[PDB]
Formats: sequence, C-alpha cells, structure tokens
Amino acid sequence: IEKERDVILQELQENDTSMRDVVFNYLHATAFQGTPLAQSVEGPSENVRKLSRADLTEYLSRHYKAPRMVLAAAGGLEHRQLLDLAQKHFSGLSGTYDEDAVPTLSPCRFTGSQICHREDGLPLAHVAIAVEGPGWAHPDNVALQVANAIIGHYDCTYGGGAHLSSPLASIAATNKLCQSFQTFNICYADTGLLGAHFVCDHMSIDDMMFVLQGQWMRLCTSATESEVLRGKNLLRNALVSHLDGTTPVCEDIGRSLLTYGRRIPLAEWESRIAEVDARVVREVCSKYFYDQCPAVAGFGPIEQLPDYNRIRSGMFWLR
Amino acid sequence: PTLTARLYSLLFRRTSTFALTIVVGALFFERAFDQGADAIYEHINEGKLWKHIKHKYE
Amino acid sequence: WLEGIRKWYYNAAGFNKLGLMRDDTIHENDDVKEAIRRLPENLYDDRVFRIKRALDLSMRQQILPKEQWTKYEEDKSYLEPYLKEVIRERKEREEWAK
Amino acid sequence: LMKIVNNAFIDLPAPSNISSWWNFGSLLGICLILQILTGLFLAMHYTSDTTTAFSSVTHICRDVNYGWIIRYMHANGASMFFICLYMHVGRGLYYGSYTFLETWNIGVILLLTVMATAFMGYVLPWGQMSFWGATVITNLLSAIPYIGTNLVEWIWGGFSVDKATLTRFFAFHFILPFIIMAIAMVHLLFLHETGSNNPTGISSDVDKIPFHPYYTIKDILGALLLILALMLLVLFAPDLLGDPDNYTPANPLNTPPHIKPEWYFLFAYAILRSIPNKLGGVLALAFSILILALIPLLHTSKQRSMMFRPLSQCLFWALVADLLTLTWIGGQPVEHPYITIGQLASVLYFLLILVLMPTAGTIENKLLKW
Amino acid sequence: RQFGHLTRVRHVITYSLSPFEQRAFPHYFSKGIPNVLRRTRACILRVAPPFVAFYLVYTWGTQEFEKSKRKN
Ligand code: HEM
Ligand code: HEM
Ligand SMILES: COc1ccc2c(O)c(C)c(-c3cncc(-c4ccc(OC(F)(F)F)cc4)c3)nc2c1
Repeated sequence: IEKERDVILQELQENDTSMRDVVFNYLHATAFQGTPLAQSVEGPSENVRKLSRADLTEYLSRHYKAPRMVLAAAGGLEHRQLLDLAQKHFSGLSGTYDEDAVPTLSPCRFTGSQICHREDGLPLAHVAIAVEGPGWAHPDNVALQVANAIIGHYDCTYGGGAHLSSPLASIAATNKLCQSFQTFNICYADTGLLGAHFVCDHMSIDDMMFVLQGQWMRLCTSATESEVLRGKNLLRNALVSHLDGTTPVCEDIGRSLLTYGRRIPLAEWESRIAEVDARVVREVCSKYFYDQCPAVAGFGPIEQLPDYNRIRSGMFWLR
Repeated sequence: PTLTARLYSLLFRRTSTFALTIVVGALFFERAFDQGADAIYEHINEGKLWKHIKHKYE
Repeated sequence: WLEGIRKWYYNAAGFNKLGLMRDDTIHENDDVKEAIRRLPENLYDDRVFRIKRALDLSMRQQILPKEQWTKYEEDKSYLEPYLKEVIRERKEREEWAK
Repeated sequence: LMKIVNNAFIDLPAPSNISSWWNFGSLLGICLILQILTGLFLAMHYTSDTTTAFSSVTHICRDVNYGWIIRYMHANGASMFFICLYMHVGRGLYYGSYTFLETWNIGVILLLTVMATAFMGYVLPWGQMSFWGATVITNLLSAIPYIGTNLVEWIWGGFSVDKATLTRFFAFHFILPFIIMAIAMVHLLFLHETGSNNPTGISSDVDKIPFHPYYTIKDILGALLLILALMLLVLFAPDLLGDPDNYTPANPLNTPPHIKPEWYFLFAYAILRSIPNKLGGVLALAFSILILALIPLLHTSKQRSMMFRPLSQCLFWALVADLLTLTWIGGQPVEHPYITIGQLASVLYFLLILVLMPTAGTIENKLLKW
Repeated sequence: RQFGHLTRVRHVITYSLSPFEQRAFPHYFSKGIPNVLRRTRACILRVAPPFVAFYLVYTWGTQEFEKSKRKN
C-alpha cells in the first residue's frame, strides 16, 4: 500500500506531461462541476497521500457486489463451460447488501463554462470543446456517431491532404491550421460529452473554432444524403473493425450488459443506422449543438482563443 | 413548462422567425404606445387642447 | 517623522489594496523593459499575476481584504537592482559619444 | 477585404477594467456623425445672406415639418459635444494617457479645429450675440503688430463683419467636420498601434479582451444615455445653454448689454478679460489651449495614472474648480469682485499646471525612495 | 497588433461560466451598495474640497457683487 502510494504520485507527475489527458480531466471538471464526474479516475495527489487500508475495504465491501458485476468472455469456449466455473468460484460473492448499502446515481449537472490554463512555455496548444450528451441508452447516440464521422478526424500524417472529404480536414491540411483533431462522444449513464479535441499553433486557433462551429451549424441547417451516407458507411465499418479479436468483443459484451443491460448485435445497429437520413441529423444536432452552452478547455498558449461569448456567438447563425 | 421556454422554442430559436416577431411587435407596439401616451397628455392637459374645445366652434 | 510619513503615503496611494508592489507600477519605458527582460522566470511570472489579479479587481471595482494587502516594510524592490544597472549602461553610451 | 480594418472594431485587443470615462472617445464619433446629418438638413433651408439668414432659421423652426427639432439636436448637439471632450481630455490627463504623444498632439489639433468651428457656426443664425460675438473676437488679432489690421480685414472680406464674412463661415463650417472626420481616423490609427490605457497606467497586455460583445454594448449603453441628455434639453430646456439676445436679428448699431461667447468658450474669455494689456491677453488665450502640448514635457512621476498619486489628485480636482470658476467669471460682468477672482483663477490655471502638478510627482517619487 | 503573441504568460488559470447560467444582478443591492460607499469614502475627500471652496467663493463673490451695486 505504501509502495504503490509512491508509484502513483510518480504517475501523476508523468500524467502532468500527457497534455491530452489533462484537458479531458480539466474538461470534466468544468462541465460537471459540483458532481462526482468532475473528479478524475486517479483523484488528487492529496487523497493518494491521505489514504488507508480501511478506506479501500469500505470501497470494496460496498461496490463489488455480484448484481452490479458481470463476467463475460469470447473466443474458443462454451457458455456452459463458463457456468460450471462461475458456480465453482463466483457462487461465494456477496449477492446481497444492506437496506441502503449500494448507492444509486442521480443525474449530474452539466454547465456551460470555460477553463483556460495558460502556459506559453509549451510549444503546442491542446483544446477541447463539448456540450451535454444524451447518455448511453438514448437512441440518438447513433445519429451523432454519424455526425461526428462526417467531420471525421485528422493528423498531419494522413496522406490524403486536401482531397479528403471532411471539409474541415480538407481545409486543415491545406492551410496547415492544425496538426491534429478528432471527434468524440463520451457517453455516461444519463448524459455525456459531445465535441472535439484539437492541437494547433498559437497563431491558428481562431481559424479553427470558426470552421469547426461552421460545420456543426452547417449540419444543423443543411446536410446532404451523400455525406450522411458517407458517414453511415464509416460507422458500419468502425463497429465491424472494432470487433476483431476476442478481447474487444468481450469488452463490448461487458459494458453493454452494464450500460444497456443487454448486448446489441450488429444487425440491430445496422437497423438503427438504416433509419437515419439527412432530416434526422439536422434535427438531432439542432437539439444538442444549435444555441447551447458548451464546455471549453485550453492548455498552452491559448491567447488567441475566442472568449466564451464569441464561442457561444458562433454556436448559432443569423440564417 | 414556463411561458419563456415556450416562446424560445417557437420564436427566438430561428433567427428568421425571430425577426418577424420584432416587426410584428413594433406594429402593435407603435399602435398601443401612441394611444396610451396621448391619453396621459390629454388627461393632464384636459380642456386645454383644440379638440377638447373645438366642438364649441362648429 | 518622515518614515511614518512615507508609510502613510503608501497606504494613501492604495496599490497595496490591490496586492501590488511598488515596482509593479512603474511607467513602461525603454530603460524599464530592458530591466524586465532580465528578470528571472519565477520573479517575472509573479509580477504578471500581481498585475492580472489587480486588473481583475479594478474591473469589478473591488479590492482585497486587509490580510492580503501589501505591507510597507514588505514592499520588495525587486526591480531596482536590475534597473539601476541599465541606467548606468545608458550613461556610459551617452558619455562615450561625448 | 476592407473588413480587416473592422478588426479595430471587432477583434481588437482591449483591456478589461476600463470604466465609463473611455466611452467619451466613441461618443464624439456619434455626436459628430449625428451633428453632420442635422446640420446638413439645416443647409437645405438655410441661406447664407444677411437679409435672409435669420428668417431662414424661422422657416425651419416654423414652417418645416420637424425642422425645429433638428436645430436643437444640432445646437445643443454641439454643447454635449464639448462636455464629452473636456471629460475625454481630463481622462487623458488624470489617467496619464498623454504619453501617447502622437495621438495627444493630434488631440489638440482636433480641439482647435473644432473650437473654431463652433465659433463660425454660432454666427450663421445672424443675431446680435452672433454678430457682436464675432465682432469682438476677430478684433483680438488686430492686437498683433504689423499684420492684424490687414489680416482681420481679410478674414472679414471687408472692414467689418458683413455679408461676405457670413457666407464664408458657412463654407468654412460645413467643410471642416469632414476634415475632422479624417483626423479622427488618423487619431485612432496611432492609438491602434499602442492600445488604450487603463486606470492603473500599467501595461495590460495580459488581461486584454475583444471588443465586439463587451465594449460595443457598453458603447450602445453610453450612447443611449447621451441621447437622453441631449434630447432632454431639446424636449425640456432648449433655451437653457442658449442666450436669448440671439433671437433678435443682428443690429450693428445697437450693442447688447452682455457680450460673451457661449458657455464652452467662457473660461478662455475670462482669461482674456483678466489681463488689461490687449496683446498679452491674447497670447494667454491661445496658451490656455496649447498648454496641453506642454504636459508630456512636464511629466515627472515615474507612474502614469493618478489613482496612485494622492497629491496630484487633490491638485487635479482643484484645476477643475479653477476651470468652473473661469466658466462662471466669463459669463458674468466685469466688476471689482469678479475682476479680482478672474485674475486669481487664471494665474492658478497656468501655475497649477506648470509648477505644482510636476512638483507633486517629484515629491511623490521621493516618498517612494525614487 | 493582434491576439496570440502580445506577451508571455505561464502558469495562470481562468475559470468562467456561461452568462445564460448565472444571474446578471447578483447581490446588486446586497453587496453593491457598500462597495459604492467604500468607493466613495476612498476618494471623496480629494474631490470635495475644491468644489466646496467653489460654492463659497460663488456665494461670497455673488453677495459682495450685489452689495457693490447698491449705495453708500
Ligand atoms: C463639427 C463641429 C460643429 C460644431 C462645434 C458646431 C456648432 C454649431 C453651433 C453651436 C451652432 C449654433 C446653432 C444655433 O445657435 O441655432 C451651429 C450652427 C450651424 N451648424 Fe453646426 N457645428 C458643427 C458642425 C456642423 C456640421 C457638420 C454641419 C452640417 C453638416 C453644421 C451646420 C450648421 C448650420 C447650417 C448652422 C446654422 C444654422 C442654424 O444655426 O440654425 N454644423 N453650429
Ligand atoms: C473630434 C474629436 C475627437 C475624436 C473623434 C476622438 C476620438 C477618439 C476615440 C474614439 C478614442 C478611443 C476612446 C478613448 O481612448 O477614450 C480616442 C482616444 C484618445 N483621445 Fe480622442 N477624440 C477626439 C478628441 C480628442 C481631444 C480633443 C483630445 C485631447 C485634447 C483627445 C485625446 C485622446 C487620447 C490621448 C486618446 C487615447 C487615450 C488612451 O487611449 O488612453 N481626443 N479619441
Ligand atoms: C476601447 O475603447 C475604444 C477603443 C477604440 C475605439 C475605436 O477605434 C473606435 C473607432 C471607436 C468608435 C468611434 N466612433 C464611434 C463608435 C460607435 C460605437 C457604437 C455605435 O453604435 C451605437 F450604439 F449606435 F452608438 C456607433 C459608433 C466607436 N471607439 C473605440 C473605443
């Protein structure tokens, strides 16, 4: 307990350099203020120093209960083989608990805010903007994964350059507005984050947040079936390609049984994809992008970063 | 929900719809304000204006 | 006594009420920027915060509690050692021309 | 690709703390543009001849559809246009913005360019105080040796104020504002190389902010309040700052009792009436204005603002009282109590600026061990 | 000039909210008022006295001006 205490304090010093992880941790701090979700997985260095064996036995004796847990597998085995071992071993778990031992999760308060950690010494500028998400089980998650996929993602190593389809990626490779960006949709129990991450030189931020927000508002107002169809075909391949190997499959089993309660087969995902068209995307993005109060984060020479009222000003059009 | 939220969902969301409210508001505002304003002025200056006495000289 | 008078004037000015030191206030000038450029990062990065905090106060037209105000005896002259050096260099450049 | 120039109105770096005192720079941009539109619509019905000018104002104020409001949005649109300056200047002196020499020396050149334009503009209605105002005030140049008898007759286009004196003012008047508009864009140009000052006098590169949502709406507010105090006078006290003798047409053979310019010159006039020697009075008059160009050469404190200069604060607000005095003395007649006061105040104006206020910052440096 | 390279800043953090998520008039009377009086007393003794002095010379000069015009 005391050895790993020293190790984890050494890890935080390393994660102080992983600028990417910092931003999301700053991001959740601001979107989800005053709630647990603002916390990090690792927590502050103080609690790492001020911890006890007793604190853990409390944590383990409380949360690790069979009903909240899942065993799952994949590969060259059989279901029936798994049961004979579960009863052999996992029959001994505490399948019960006191009248109010297991907590429940209430919704968490999203809020619109900004955090701007200025550090000019560092050569590049990580940025992350997002909004409130639906949650896991909400069905419009499907449509959004398309919408992000229309925007796609980019690094300076992709050889397509200007000829890419995502007009954001096309512009970025042309004018060298950035080195990298992407599109994420983190899904929590009844909410989530939806937005994007990007890296760029300190003299190039204002150009990105003017094109990025343009594409969002472009979709909220007018998107074509061709590019939606382009996005759909990406979402198909990602699910298929993500499910290649016994490891990511049983991941998909495990969390889906915790998030959704069941697993969804790719046939049903495709069925949900099939109900998408341009009309769906315009509406859903208009619910969750158009004229909302986002969360913003910055780390590095973010001097050029538009102030939140300009960010918020660009979350709508006069059209 | 409240009225303010209903107003936003229908009117202040689309900037096209938004603007038409403002013109529509101006018309009924232009009418309502002028009537109310004149009534106060006349009520203060009752019996001093031309029309208040004009009836005597027709 | 003059020391007591210097002290009263300091509190009368009020840049202690915004947590600033003396040298934070000096007129931006060629001889000064040279001196600022020569500051170390620790002392410099402190100067920037003492300023940016103060501006955030005057925007709100507020001040800090008495516990955080700058004390007269604690008024550090962190910039004069470097500034008096620069002005000496300037007079040599002038004297050398003459 | 004009609108890279609109970055001076949208994406411009500006500090965060600046209070209302800086709005008065923008408001001139409103008064000026406001005043040009009004005075233009007065040109449509004005006549520059002496037999027709005074009536021409009546044509406006009587027969025209809402001609009358325009006269008073425009006359008093000059009065408010000088409340804005004198506070726009006092900022520049109290908060120490005069270190932007290139702007300040142009700030002077805007002031003179204006404060002669109102003089010309006050003639055009062609009443007593209009005429007699111009009769007295042009003769002061006659005090100069070897020139004045020639220059004054030249400006008059004759040997006394008459037709051709009027008609040329109307042309010197209805042009310079278009020259003033140029110098403003110039005046800003040297400001947008340096960025504005703050109450502290400290470099604000760290806590800058954009200009589009923040000061814009602040200027919309400050502009709105300006339109109040203008229209109140137009709609509740239009003859207030005026002078009723103006509403008698010009009679060069009947001198009014009280000759004086309008309120916004009077502190200058009191300085003149103070000195008995005529020519020596003049060089004091012009120097009461041009002294602004001597301020930066009399800067002594190693600080800039006066929020952090107690003694200069007390002297500054004393200067304001000396001005307000001179505004009052000039409006009042010349007798033994007011003569004595007008002398003392005028001496304070030059003394306080040249001697005490520099002397203060020297002392203030000494207390700070400088 | 423009944003981006105006100066150099390091290890400084800013937090801010969305205006749609906070009141525009928080403690407007509750806290704002004593700040004014605090903002007032901090400066008033430096603004008042010359204008206080003005009001006196205004009246005294006015009365003495009147008395001069009356008679022996
Ligand atoms: C820019 C600085 C200006 C100043 C300080 C100024 C000041 C004045 C003042 C005080 C008057 C007296 C009006 C009265 O007593 O009724 C006047 C008259 C006049 N002004 Fe302005 N003015 C300015 C610009 C303009 C402009 C831009 C125009 C036209 C575009 C204009 C047109 C006139 C006219 C035609 C008159 C004579 C008509 C009348 O007074 O009824 N002036 N000016
Ligand atoms: C037509 C007349 C004028 C126009 C259109 C004008 C316009 C402006 C504007 C819009 C600003 C920016 C706002 C501000 O900094 O307050 C400004 C700044 C300034 N003005 Fe003028 N102004 C005029 C008259 C004057 C005069 C008469 C003076 C001095 C006698 C003056 C001195 C200054 C200075 C020093 C600044 C910059 C001060 C600072 O940024 O800290 N201005 N002017
Ligand atoms: C931070 O301080 C500054 C710094 C620089 C400035 C600058 O370069 C300019 C050009 C101006 C300005 C000059 N004239 C007019 C306006 C104006 C503003 C609102 C209006 O809108 C309406 F509401 F109608 F008045 C109409 C006109 C602004 N103000 C500056 C203020």
